Amino acid sequence: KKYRFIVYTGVPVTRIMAQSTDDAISLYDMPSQRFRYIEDENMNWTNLDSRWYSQNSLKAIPMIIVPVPQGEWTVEISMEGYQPTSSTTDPNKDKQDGLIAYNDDLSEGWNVGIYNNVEITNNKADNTLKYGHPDMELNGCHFNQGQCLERDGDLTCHIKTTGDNASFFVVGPAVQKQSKYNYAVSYGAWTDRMMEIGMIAIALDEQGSSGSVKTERPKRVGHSMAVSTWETIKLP
Amino acid sequence: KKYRFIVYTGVPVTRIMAQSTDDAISLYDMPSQRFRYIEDENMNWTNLDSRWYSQNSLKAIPMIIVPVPQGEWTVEISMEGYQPTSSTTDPNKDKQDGLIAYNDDLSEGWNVGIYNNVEITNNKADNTLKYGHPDMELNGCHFNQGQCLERDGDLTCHIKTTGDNASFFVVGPAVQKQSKYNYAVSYGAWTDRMMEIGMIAIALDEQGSSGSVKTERPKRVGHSMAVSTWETIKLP
Repeated sequence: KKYRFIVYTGVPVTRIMAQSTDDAISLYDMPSQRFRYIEDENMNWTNLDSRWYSQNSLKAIPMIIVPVPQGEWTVEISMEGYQPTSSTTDPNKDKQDGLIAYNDDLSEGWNVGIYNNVEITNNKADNTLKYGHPDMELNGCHFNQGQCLERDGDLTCHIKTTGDNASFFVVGPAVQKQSKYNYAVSYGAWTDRMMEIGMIAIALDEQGSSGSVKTERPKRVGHSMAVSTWETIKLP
Repeated sequence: KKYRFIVYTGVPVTRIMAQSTDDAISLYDMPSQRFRYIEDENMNWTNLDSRWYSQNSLKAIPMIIVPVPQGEWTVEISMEGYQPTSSTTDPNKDKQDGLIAYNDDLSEGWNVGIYNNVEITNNKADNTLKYGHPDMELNGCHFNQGQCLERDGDLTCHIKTTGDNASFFVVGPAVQKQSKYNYAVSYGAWTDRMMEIGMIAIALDEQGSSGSVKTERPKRVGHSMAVSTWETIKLP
């Protein structure tokens, strides 16, 4: 009779290696990601498993594994994709030194799939992008080969668990490794950077019936028209 | 007795004039701001009034006026300041051409004040920043004089209406006009740009007792420790 309502919010990050704006970047294995878990107005931190869904020498797709308690759920997710790169060395430790851009393939974007013991139905995955002006230059590099500064997602789906240890995964747009997407400031030596993946907010509303209201965020402006799909992503 | 819970969310924008990154910018009068109003899972668009709270030769502080229904309210606001610039014309209207940077003055950040027929108590206006790296270059200019890309706020207060048609206002960090903060792409002529002010999310919780789900805004990557401002802003 009383329906559960669970929220996860987090800003996943990962470590990269970058030399010059003319060089491809390398990627560390993804770390576990600190998310805030909220249910019944008790609040705690949790680490969500994350890894590369796929990786090759051109790109890697990030994935985050989200546990689902047994039940039937309406799942609502917002994702604000932006990859600023930042130094790890003083006195410039937390200062943004550039970004890694996305491509403009909205079919390779924010979506969900089955990780364990869930069925995902009635999906609607929306994806948008933000381009750069043809004269804009960041660290000596232009944005005229499809490079996008931001890739946003808005997703709603229906998730039914089929046992214990149930989870779905969220994939993001690909982390591009080729040099045309690398706008991290150039150094003469390979230099580690921290790279944000984006802001992710997840709500699990049991049978869409908890009635729970919360504060919200607006959709970013300047973004393209959305490409939408009902398809989900298959586990590789 | 039903305790109301009201949310406003929007990304205010305003029009500027900019020529080359070596020139200062000019600020037009602020327009009305499109916000979403959310109460009892019922959503509508509304235009909030905005204007420059103050302006001197170097900078201007924006203000946005927020209606408050009769009663007593606990107020929670999150603000994510980022000022990307873009053309007002075709093509490129949706393409980011650059940004206007902030200074690192955390004594001048997001805050609230009385607009009409409210008393504001228990104000705590927290402010953070994110620097650009001195070596980063955007549109021919470096971040080597303390320029900040982002200025975020987290505010709580208590608002009690003391008359009809009550409202408070939100101020933001200073919009800097000097050339060293101008990273909008260079044009040969003075050219109008749209400039975002930032993401604002306001929650009004009647007597703090609606039972809304309390989340917390994820602290964006690389932001400074918060500096608190206690006094509210006074109208001239």
